[PDB]
Amino acid sequence: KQVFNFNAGPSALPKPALERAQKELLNFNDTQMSVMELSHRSQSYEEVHEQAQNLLRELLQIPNDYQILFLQGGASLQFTMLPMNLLTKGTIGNYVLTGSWSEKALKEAKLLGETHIAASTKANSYQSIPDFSEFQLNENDAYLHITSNNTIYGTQYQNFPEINHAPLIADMSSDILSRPLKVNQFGMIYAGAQKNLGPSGVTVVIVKKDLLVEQVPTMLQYATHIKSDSLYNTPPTFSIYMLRNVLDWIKDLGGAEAIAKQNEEKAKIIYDTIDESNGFYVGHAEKGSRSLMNVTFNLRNEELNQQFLAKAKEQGFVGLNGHRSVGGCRASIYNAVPIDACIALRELMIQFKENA
Amino acid sequence: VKQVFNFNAGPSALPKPALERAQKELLNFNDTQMSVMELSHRSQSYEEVHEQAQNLLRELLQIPNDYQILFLQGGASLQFTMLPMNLLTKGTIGNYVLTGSWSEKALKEAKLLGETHIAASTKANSYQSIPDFSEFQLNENDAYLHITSNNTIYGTQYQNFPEINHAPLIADMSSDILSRPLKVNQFGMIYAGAQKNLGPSGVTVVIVKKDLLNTKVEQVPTMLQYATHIKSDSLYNTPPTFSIYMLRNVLDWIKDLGGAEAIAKQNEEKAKIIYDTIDESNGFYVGHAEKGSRSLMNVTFNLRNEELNQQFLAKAKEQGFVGLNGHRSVGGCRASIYNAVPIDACIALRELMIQFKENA
Ligand SMILES: *Cc1c(COP(=O)(O)O)cnc(C)c1O
Ligand SMILES: *Cc1c(COP(=O)(O)O)cnc(C)c1O
Ligand SMILES: [Cl-]
Ligand SMILES: [Cl-]
Ligand SMILES: [Cl-]
Ligand SMILES: [Cl-]
Ligand SMILES: [Mg+2]
Ligand SMILES: [Mg+2]
Ligand SMILES: [Mg+2]
Ligand SMILES: [Mg+2]
Repeated sequence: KQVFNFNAGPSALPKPALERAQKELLNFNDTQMSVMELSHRSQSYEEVHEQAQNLLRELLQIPNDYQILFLQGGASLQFTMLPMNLLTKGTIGNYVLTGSWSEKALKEAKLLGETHIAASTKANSYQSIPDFSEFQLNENDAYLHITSNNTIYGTQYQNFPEINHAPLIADMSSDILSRPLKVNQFGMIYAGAQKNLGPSGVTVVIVKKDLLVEQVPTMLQYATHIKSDSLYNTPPTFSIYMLRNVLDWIKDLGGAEAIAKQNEEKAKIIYDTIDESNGFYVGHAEKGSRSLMNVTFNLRNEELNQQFLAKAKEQGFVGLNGHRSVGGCRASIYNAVPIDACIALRELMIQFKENA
Repeated sequence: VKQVFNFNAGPSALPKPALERAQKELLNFNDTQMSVMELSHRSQSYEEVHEQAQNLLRELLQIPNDYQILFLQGGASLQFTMLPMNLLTKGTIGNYVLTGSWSEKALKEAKLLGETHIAASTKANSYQSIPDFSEFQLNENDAYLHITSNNTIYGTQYQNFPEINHAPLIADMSSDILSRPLKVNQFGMIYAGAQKNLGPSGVTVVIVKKDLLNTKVEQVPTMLQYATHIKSDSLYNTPPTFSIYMLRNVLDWIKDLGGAEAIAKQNEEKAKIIYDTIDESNGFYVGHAEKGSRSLMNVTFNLRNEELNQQFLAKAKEQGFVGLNGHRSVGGCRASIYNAVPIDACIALRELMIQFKENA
């Protein structure tokens, strides 16, 4: 009954968080009701809601002048909500393209206003993060948007640019809270929970308050949610409960620095395996841009790729097929993927290479 | 432990077997050794759940084949703007029937986007009834006519639905969807946040006439187009998988009890227990709704003054009752008695109400 969950989104969750959820699923906090059966205006729910925010604040050390929002719609809705709120006439939504998710965000902005590409590694099929000295910025930028971890391509920002002419905005869906962050570098950060933080259904938005509106639908104004503490309408209460639970697990293991140590060890196991394979496995990313969250690689040809992924699946590994747009293989090693799973993957990779 | 009676208005009581089923397989769903929360929404295990939730709805409400069932995020509140964004085009009018606060919120969002009209309204008499369909002021350039089937805050409910042929009839059915049989082809679109009568928060059910809305609307953000979700079968981006799973489990329970027709029978009986208590109270309890409009889902009432209101609600809370306080905008009391609220909770409430009255 061996299963190794390398799913890319939704993804593995910490066993203690799921076990805690199971145990109190019918009787939350001695109320004799599921957390799912509580009113979102009840104090019982309100404490959970606030506890999830508090844990994020603590774990990412989010300053007081930032607010933490829990929204629905996924990171995908943020792609349009952001320009809807910030891309005012005579300003420009400026994008750094480091993968296909970058492209999807830029597409939504083009609907609503003037856009620009500050830099892009598309020509080289997104094998790296561009040098910050190469960015083309504009006086009238409304924001600079980046994708911190390029989920499909397996590359990741090592650090972030020092931007002062406009707010820096980041889609951190696939690496939020996988390492310490300097939140003050950003005007806004957003992430679907379903990779590193919890189950699908909630989006975390960390926003500089004073940063962010005539004619925008009520539900699509950040101001609505800031003003109502993300309780303007009914929030995804069970997803926020599970987010709380995952955050308690991260706190319990030592926080963002401790989880970074685990994550770096996980990625080290896979990349070392690839690098020591003498070209049998080939990583897509340039070394300097290698993601710690999604490891992308291929075998020497499509038929070996296929034989590998078939053997993987038979041995209990789940989610290793690369994104359809790029093929190959992708090992997603988000926070809750245990080191034992990556070790198992290594051992499978080594045996397959030997037996080919 | 002591008794708990769950009259919460949204999210609300779930049927125990749906929760017990979720609890038992929470760590290992369908023998995959993963939680349904840990699966890819492209996995066959998830797709099965997603398809079953749709098929159960189709069968239970008898939805026609030219309608599609969408599972969206954002709540009913997001539908308030998505609807006029897709259908309220230039030169057309969003026509609304106002029968409570939720109707006003819908209208307000359309006013942001286009020409609106009010076909009829009971706002003047504080939304104690559903207006007569004969009073509906209709326009030839209406993009749709929008109603609220159950007015959650005021406790009133449509007994039946108007025949509309000049425009699509649209209904917010958040608080009474699948509480009774429905003739879906009366409508162009029905929407409901799931958390009142269908399951957990986090997913919104939208039943849509495919040809009214499977076409691209120029200038509308991809996520805000119905077309997007119709084309991708609600898998355009990552769905709320656990919410949809729980929705499936709740729909299975409704089917297991005999479907919409059987649940309507149960719902009328529960409601009768409370309204008869009110009606035999000689004015000690006063229902907000006029009798012909009384909701079967949300029973709204007041005692003779605010002091007695507060003492009644304090006593209830002390006796284990949860969620009876009226909506903050109107005060008084509100017994929400959605599908999964058990009839012995209603009997318990009656008992409370009668001893409070006798002892006051
Ligand atoms: C998965 C992902 C998204 C899509 O998120 P949804 O919640 O499915 O909208 C957006 N950006 C990145 C970087 C992602 O990895
Ligand atoms: C609760 C309610 C809503 C709001 O739903 P959200 O999911 O909170 O947006 C809308 N309409 C009716 C009739 C409701 O009862
Ligand atoms: Cl990408
Ligand atoms: Cl992806
Ligand atoms: Cl109402
Ligand atoms: Cl309500
Ligand atoms: Mg702890
Ligand atoms: Mg080495
Ligand atoms: Mg059954
Ligand atoms: Mg009982």
